[PDB]
Amino acid sequence: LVRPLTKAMTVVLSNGATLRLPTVYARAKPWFPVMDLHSHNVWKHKIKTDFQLESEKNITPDFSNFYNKFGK
Amino acid sequence: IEEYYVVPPACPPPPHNPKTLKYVPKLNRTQIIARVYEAKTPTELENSALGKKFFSEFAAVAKLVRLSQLRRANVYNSRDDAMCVSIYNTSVRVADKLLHLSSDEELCGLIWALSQLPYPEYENLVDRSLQILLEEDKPLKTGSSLAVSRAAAGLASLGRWDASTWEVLVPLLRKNVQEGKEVELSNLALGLYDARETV
Amino acid sequence: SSLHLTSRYHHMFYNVLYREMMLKAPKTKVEQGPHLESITLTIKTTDTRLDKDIVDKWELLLFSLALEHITGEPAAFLPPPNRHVANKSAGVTVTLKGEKMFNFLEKLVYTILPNQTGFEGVPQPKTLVPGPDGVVKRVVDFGVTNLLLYPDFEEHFGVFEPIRSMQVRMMIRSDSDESCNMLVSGLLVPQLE
Amino acid sequence: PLKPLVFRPLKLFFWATNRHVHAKVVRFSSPFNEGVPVVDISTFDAFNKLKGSAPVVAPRSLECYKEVAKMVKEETARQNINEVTLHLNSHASDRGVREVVRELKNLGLLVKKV
RNA sequence: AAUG
RNA sequence: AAAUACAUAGCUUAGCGGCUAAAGCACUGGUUUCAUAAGCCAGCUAUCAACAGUUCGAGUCUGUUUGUAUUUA
RNA sequence: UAAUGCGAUAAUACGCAUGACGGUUCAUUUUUGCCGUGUGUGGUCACGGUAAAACUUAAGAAUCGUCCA
RNA sequence: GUUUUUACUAAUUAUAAAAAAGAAAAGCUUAACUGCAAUACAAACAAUUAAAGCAGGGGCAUUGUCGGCAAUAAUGCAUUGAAGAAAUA
Ligand SMILES: [Mg+2]
Ligand SMILES: [Mg+2]
Ligand SMILES: [Mg+2]
Ligand SMILES: [Mg+2]
Repeated sequence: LVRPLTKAMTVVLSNGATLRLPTVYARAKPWFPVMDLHSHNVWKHKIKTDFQLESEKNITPDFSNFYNKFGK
Repeated sequence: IEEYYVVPPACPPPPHNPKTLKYVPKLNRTQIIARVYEAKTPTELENSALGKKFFSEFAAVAKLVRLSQLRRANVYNSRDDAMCVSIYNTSVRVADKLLHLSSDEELCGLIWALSQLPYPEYENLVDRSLQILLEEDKPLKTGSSLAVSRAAAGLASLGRWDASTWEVLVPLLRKNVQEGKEVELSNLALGLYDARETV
Repeated sequence: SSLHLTSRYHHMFYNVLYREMMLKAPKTKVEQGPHLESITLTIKTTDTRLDKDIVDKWELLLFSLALEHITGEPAAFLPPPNRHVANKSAGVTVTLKGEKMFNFLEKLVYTILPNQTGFEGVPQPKTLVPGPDGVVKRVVDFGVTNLLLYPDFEEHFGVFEPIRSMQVRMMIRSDSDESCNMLVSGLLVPQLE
Repeated sequence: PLKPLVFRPLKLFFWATNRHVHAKVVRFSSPFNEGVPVVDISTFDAFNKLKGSAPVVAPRSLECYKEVAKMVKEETARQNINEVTLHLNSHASDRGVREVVRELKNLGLLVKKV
């Protein structure tokens, strides 16, 4: 029936930015998540420039990736 | 066990189906202004221009100007006083949002109307109007002496007594008196300013 | 006072995001726009190690405690399935609104969801039956299968070991499903489509 | 289980709106004739009074609710009214109304529900 | 410990 | 048309409110035998005439539609 | 009943704002049918009722939509 | 039985009861009393039904309500027998 006290903790992102987030306990050392929004591939904007569009349109086949293991 | 719902599709009116067979003529800005001024009671003034299409910046100024004339010329009961309060509160708020679209004459009338009305002044309506007209070029190019006379009288009543603005108005007011245009307002403003200089 | 008493998302929604949605989707009235009403967190017996539809409340205390840590507000037992059964429940639940709702969403999106293996996007919204008030509401449902990603269950690892998964529902009020997606995108939650 | 109606000469009525709370005291001679209002005090009057001296936030505030009760007490005392019966309705359960009623009882006016 |  | 009982794996036969199940034959696989029977070991049949109700929950309790006896006209 | 009403932080200081068009929900008893009682060779009879059931044209009110012809 | 609170307004064999009312939740309680009762509903009679009010001792409120249960069914004369108490002889 009694809510717990909420404290603040510092979380460091992959880009070096810091955020204060609620936490039941107190941690002196900043917490480093393994993956964040910026590092994860799903959270990526789909706005592309003309240069990127031109690169996608003009592509030539390259099979070197498959034949590398035989050469080595 | 949880049912789901399908929103019925919207009903777009078919084309070439008149909305009404009655005769409702189109109204321009000039006609709306004439309608607003030709009002005799607060109720008629309130209903003279309603809706976002007609209740524009020019309509809000006209309502305040006409309200001042009716307040001075007539005595009202409780119900009419409530109507007057509603008119003032709505008109000022509209002006505070479309002020940048007002013309020189509308701003001059707005200052005069606000000075006469006894209700509390809105946030900074007078100051904002002064800032737009502070370029000193609009008053000089104000062909209609009515706008200049209203502005001069309004500031005198409000007791602004701006040194720069008044210095410009003095020669204009004297010229208007010589030309016999807006003598009553020009004389009133000059007399008030002269009294301030004496005091 | 060295305490977390503000809300970052609350400021973002009203002072940043709201105007952008208005420009994208003009509406006659100001209040006519996407709004997030509440978020409900539920833990049922099927999401726990216990294998039984109906269990005693003393066996669900641990899960109720877990929700309190995650949300910061006490949770409540689900109502009994019938009057005959009184001392047995079927799960725990908690509902949040306002600043507490926004804080939970921020932490979930920024830290927990990106570290979940099989996440691509939240499902599409579902429209519910209008209530007596006649308001149409859409619900977006998804689940979190790894509750041991929060940094709060590390103080007593043995105590919180049985915590496995949780379900989340969000209620949105908007004029159309497209508006719901626009709000979800503004909240930085990818949608699976 | 509705109770029978009981006629009373003096009754207290409340009208709670979006913006204000109104209190009236009405005297009756019979149920078939209109009453005569002897007191008519609303938070609108209290707001105009206090605002001049002590700033208040809005008419629907604790300061105005106590002020309305005080003004009602004075009018009843001047007219030699010490006991009234409260008319119960939906508006009677409003928080603003309940605060006014509590203040009246402490001031000395005897308010009866039945 | 019935039968082929 | 009245009146008293009963519809349970492939067949006899437990059960008549706490989950939807007991026992014997039959059937399947193995063992014994030169081979077949008997004897031994392990398995299998969502195991409950049909429909509508009561109840937290009915093969189990209440009605209807079918089939079978028994007594009466 | 503008000291009104409604609101998506819903609290009320702030937001919409009393007109105008459109769509919905609510007078010669509108006058015909029908029903009831009385009387009756089963209707060339009398009176009343329908705020119990079918049936007309309005005018207004309450929401709702709307840059407004 | 009675007080307080409110994101509630159901159910019965059957039923358009009920918003200053109910249901649920929280607290205290035994009026599911002693001795009487104007006036009416109904009714062959017997019995059956509703009830203002007066005195005593109480419960919850703080001057209102309580003589069992939303209402409409859950019953049996006299005789004989038995128990508690009191008055005679
Ligand atoms: Mg043989
Ligand atoms: Mg009798
Ligand atoms: Mg008493
Ligand atoms: Mg009683």
